[PDB]
Amino acid sequence: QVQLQESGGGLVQPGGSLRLSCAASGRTISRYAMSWFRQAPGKEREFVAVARRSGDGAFYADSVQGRFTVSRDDAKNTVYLQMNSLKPEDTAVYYCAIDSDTFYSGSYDYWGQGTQVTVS
Amino acid sequence: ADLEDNWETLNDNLKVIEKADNAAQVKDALTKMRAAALDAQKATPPKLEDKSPDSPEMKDFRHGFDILVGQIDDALKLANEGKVKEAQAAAEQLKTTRNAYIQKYLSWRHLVCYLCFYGFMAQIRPGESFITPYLLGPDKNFTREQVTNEITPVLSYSYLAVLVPVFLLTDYLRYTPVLLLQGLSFVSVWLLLLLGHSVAHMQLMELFYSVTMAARIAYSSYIFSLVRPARYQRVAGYSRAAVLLGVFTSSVLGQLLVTVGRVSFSTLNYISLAFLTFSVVLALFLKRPKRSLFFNVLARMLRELGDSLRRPQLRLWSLWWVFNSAGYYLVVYYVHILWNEVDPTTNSARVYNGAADAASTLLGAITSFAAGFVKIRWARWSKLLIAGVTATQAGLVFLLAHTRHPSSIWLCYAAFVLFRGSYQFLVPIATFQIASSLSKELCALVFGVNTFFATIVKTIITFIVSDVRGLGLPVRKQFQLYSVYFLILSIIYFLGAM
Amino acid sequence: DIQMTQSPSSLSASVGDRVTITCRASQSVSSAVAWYQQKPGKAPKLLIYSASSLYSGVPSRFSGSRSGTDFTLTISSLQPEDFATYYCQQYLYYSLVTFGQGTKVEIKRTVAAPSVFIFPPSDSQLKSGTASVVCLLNNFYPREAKVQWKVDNALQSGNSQESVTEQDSKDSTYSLSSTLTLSKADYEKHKVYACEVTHQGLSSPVTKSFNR
Amino acid sequence: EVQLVESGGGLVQPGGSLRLSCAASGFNVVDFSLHWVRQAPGKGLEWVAYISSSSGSTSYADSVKGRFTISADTSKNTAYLQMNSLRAEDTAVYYCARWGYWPGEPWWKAFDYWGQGTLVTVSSASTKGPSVFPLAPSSKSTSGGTAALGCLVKDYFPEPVTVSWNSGALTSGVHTFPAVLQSSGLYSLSSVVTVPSSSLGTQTYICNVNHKPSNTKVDKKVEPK
Ligand SMILES: CN1c2c(O)nc(N)nc2NC[C@@H]1CNc1ccc(C(=O)N[C@@H](CCC(=O)O)C(=O)O)cc1
Repeated sequence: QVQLQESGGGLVQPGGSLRLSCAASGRTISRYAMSWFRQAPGKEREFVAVARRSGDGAFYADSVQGRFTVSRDDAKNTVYLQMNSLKPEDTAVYYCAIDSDTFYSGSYDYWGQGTQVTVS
Repeated sequence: ADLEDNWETLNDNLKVIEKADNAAQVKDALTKMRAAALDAQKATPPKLEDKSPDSPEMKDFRHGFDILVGQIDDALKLANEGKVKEAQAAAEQLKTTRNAYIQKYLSWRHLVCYLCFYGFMAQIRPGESFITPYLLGPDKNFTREQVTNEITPVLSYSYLAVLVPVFLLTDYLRYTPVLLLQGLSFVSVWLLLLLGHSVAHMQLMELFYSVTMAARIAYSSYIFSLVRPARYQRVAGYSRAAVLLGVFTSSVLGQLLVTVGRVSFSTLNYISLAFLTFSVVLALFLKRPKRSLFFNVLARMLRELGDSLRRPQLRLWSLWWVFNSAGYYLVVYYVHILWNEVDPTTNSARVYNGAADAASTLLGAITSFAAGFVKIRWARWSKLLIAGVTATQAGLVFLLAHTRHPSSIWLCYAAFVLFRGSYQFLVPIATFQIASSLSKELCALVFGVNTFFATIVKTIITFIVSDVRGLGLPVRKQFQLYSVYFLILSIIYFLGAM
Repeated sequence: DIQMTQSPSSLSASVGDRVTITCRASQSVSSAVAWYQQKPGKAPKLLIYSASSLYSGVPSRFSGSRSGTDFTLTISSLQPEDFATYYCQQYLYYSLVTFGQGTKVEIKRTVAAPSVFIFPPSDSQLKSGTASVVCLLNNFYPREAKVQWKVDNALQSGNSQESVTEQDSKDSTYSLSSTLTLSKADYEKHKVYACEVTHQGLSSPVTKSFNR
Repeated sequence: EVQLVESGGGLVQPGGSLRLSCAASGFNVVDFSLHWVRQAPGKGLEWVAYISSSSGSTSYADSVKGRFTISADTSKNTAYLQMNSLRAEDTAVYYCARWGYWPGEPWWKAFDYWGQGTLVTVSSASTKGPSVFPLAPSSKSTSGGTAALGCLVKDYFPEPVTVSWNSGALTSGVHTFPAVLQSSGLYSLSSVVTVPSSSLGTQTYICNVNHKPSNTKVDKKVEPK
C-alpha cells in the first residue's frame, strides 16, 4: 500500500546542478535500500545509484561514478539525490525504486512514476 | 563508574560467591570478578592523582592488582575442574588481599556509618529546648520583656545578616571548615549561655547561634559533595534519618535529664557542652571533599531559570513557601516565651518543653514519611489543600493565642504538636514538586533565594510586630496579631483558591 | 559462554578511505580485545592488542578505540594490501576465548549488470542419470544476488547449489554459478528451464531460458 | 626467530581417530601456553582447546567437551591434540597459536605467533576421479556480443583439482569457481571462459583437468550442439 512520491527536476542549465527527491509513505526507509534508475529515449531502464544502509556507502554506475551524491535522511523518510555536472547526454526521465529485501539482493516490487529532466 | 563502582560490583559478586552453594556455575561469577578486577587497574585513583605516575609508590598498586588477578586465575583454574570447594579459598584469598594490598590506597571503608554517626552525634544538643527556662529562672533572672523584645528579634535580624555571606564563603571552602566553624560556634553559644549575666551576652549568643541555624543547607551540600551521584540516594536517606534520630534522641535525653534524672540546669548545660566537645572532635575527624556546587555552563543555567519564571506553579508554591516559612519560623521563635508566659512556674520538674519538642519531631517525621507518598497531581488539589491546611494553622495559632488557663499547658502543647504536624507535612510535598523541575545546582539556587525571600519577610514582620523602636506591642497582643496575620493569609488563599 | 558481535560484516572502500569496524560485547569485558587480519588461505596475524596499542611489526595506519563494551577499529589510509577479513578477538580467561564474526572489506567499484548465461545439460549427463543445469553470472558487483530456478513458473528450493568466487585482481568484479543438480527427471517434468536472477543494476530480472 | 608448525592433519572417517602435532620451534612451552583455533571452510575462526604445561589446566570448548583430549610434552617441545569419534562438523582448518601467562605484557599480547595451520576433513566417500562434462556455448540465440563456454567437474574427492584452459594458454576470462560441497558427499566445481563471438566455432578449446590423489588427466573438447 506504500508509494514513492518524488519531486525536483525540470529544465536546468547545461553543466548546472539539481536536487532530486523521493519520499515514501506507509513504511520506513532505515531498514530498506532505495535505488535510482534512468530511461533515455532509445534505450530502457539504466542504473544510476543505490543507498544500502545508514552506516554503509553508495554504489554508482559506470557513467555517473564520482559525479552524483546520494544523501539519506531516515528521520524524514526522504532520500535525496544531490546531482552535479549535468551533461546533455543524460536527458532522460529519472525513476525511483525500493528494494524488498534486507540482504539487498534486489527484489524490486514498487516503482516510481518519473521525473522529466532536460538539459539545454 | 571509574574505579569505585567496579569495587562495589566486585564486593557484590563476592557476596554472590560466598553465601551461595553450587559452585559449578560460579564461573560466570569469577569471570565477572576478573572483568571488574582488570577494569579497575588503571582507573586513575584520587589518592594516586596527587602523585606523579611511574613512581615506586604506584607500582605497589599495580602489583597488588596483578597478584589479585593471579589469585583469581588460581581460583578459576580449580573451579573449572569440578572442585566446588575452592570458592571459600577464593574468598579467603580476597580477604587477605583486602587486608594487605587494595585498601591501603583506597578510601575509608565505613564512610556511611561514620556520616550517620556524625549526623546522630552532632545534632545532640540536650539543652536545646531548655534555653528559655534557663533564661527565666533564679540562675540568671531575666524578665519576660527583656527576652521577648530585645534578644530574639536580634536573632531574627542576625539570621538575615549571616545568610548570604556565610553561605557564599561556604560554597568556596568545600564545606569542612564550615562545619568546623559551626562546631566552634556551638562552643561559643553554650559558653555565652553559661558565662553571661546581661542582655548583650545572650545577644552575642544569638548572633553566634544564627550561623549554626543557617548551616543546615551547608551540611546537606556537604553530603552531596562527599558522596558520588550514583551513591547519593541511599546515603542521603540514611544521613537524613540519622539527623532526625539525633534530634529526637537529643530531646528524649533532655526529658530524661530534666524530668526523670532531676538534673539542675547548670549541670545540664555542662553535659550539653560536653556533647558539643564530642561534636567538635568528630568535626575534627572529618574528610574533606574536592568538588563543590558553584566553585568546582552558567548561561545554560540562566536560560533554564528564565524558562521557568513564567510557570505559575513554581511562583505560586514559592510565594506560599516564603509566607508559610516566615510565619512558622516566627511561631517557633516565640512559642517558648509563650509557654513560659502561660505557665510561669519555677519548678523544673513541671517544665515539659522537651517532651513537646520530641512529640513535634516524631509527628513531623511521621507526616514526612507520609508526604512523599502523596502522588497527587497539580490539576485538582493545588490550592484547596493549601487553603485548608493554612486555615487549620490559623485556628491553631488562634488557640495558642487566647490560652490563659494555667492547667491548659497540656492543651497548649498538644496544639503546638498539631501545628508542627500540620507544617511538616507540607515541606516534602513542596520540596518534591519544586526540586523535580530543574537541575540540582538550579535547585539549590532557587531554594536558597526562596529562603532569602522568607528571611526578608520574617525580618519585616519582626520589625513591624516586635521592635522597641517602632510600635512596641505587648506579647499577648503580638500573638493576637500573629493570629490575625494567619487569618488574613487564610482569607487570601481561600479567595485565591477559587 | 559469552558472545562477541560484529556488525559491519560487508564493507566496501576504495584505496584511501576510512573504515570503522565496531564490535559489541555481551558482558562488561575489560580493556582486552584483539584484532586480526586473515588473508584467504594464509594464517591470521595480530594487529591490535589491549584495544588501543599497536603490535610491533604492523604499520601505523591502524588504530583502535574503547567505548564501554563497544570496540572500534579504524583505518586512516586503506592500502591495497589491507583487503582481508578482520576478526574481533576478545580474551579474558584461558577458557573463555570467543571470537567475532569477520568483516570482509571490498574494493569500491561501479555497479555492472551480470551477464546471465545459461547452459543446457550435455549429452553425456543423460547417459549417466544425473542432469545438471547451470546458470552463469559474470562481471558484476557486488556479490549479493539471488538466482531463482523456475520450473513451471515456481520456486525450486533444496535442489539449487550456488557457488560464488573470490575477487578479481583486474577489475575487482565477481562471478556466480548456480547448479541445479537433478536426476534423470529432466525429460518427464515440465519443459521450461529458466533461472530468474535479480540484481541492483538490473531493473527487470533477466531470465534466460532453454527448451528441447 | 621463533615460529609454529602443524602436522598430522589429513582425511579421516566419521567415528575414527586423528592426532595432531604443534611443534613449537624456538621458545619453550613452559614460559608460554599453547592453544588450538578452528576455522570451518566458508565460516569464520573459532576456539577449541588449550593446555598449560606449567600446572595443567586442560579446559575445552562446549562443542568438544568430553570428546577430545590434549597432551603437551616439555621435552620434545611440542603439543598433541588427540581426537576420536569425529563428526562432520570437524571438517575444518586447525591452528595453533602462542599466548602467554599472567602477569605482565605477554598476557596482554594476544595470539601473536600463529602457525601454518593444518587441514582436516571428515568424509565417508572414497577417493574417485571426477566425471568431466562439457558445457555448450549455445550461440544460436542472443548473439553479437560475447559467449560463455565451460566445463563441469563433479563427483570427486578430495578437494584440490586444477582446471587449465588450452594447457595454460587461454587465461583471459577464466573464472574457476571454488569447489562446492555436493549434498551426496562428493565435490563439484565449475569453470568457464569468455570466448568472443567472432571465433566461436573456429577455434577449438580444450578442457584440461588434473586430479592429483586419484591419478587422472581428462582432456575433453567443447563444441556447440
Ligand atoms: C531555644 N529556642 C530559642 C529561644 O528560646 N530563645 C532564643 N533567643 N533563641 C532560641 N533559638 C533556638 C530555640 C527556638 N529556635 C529554633 C529555630 C529553628 C529550629 C529548627 O530548625 N527546627 C527544625 C528541626 C528539624 C531539623 O532541621 O532537622 C524543624 O523543622 O522543626 C528550632 C528552633
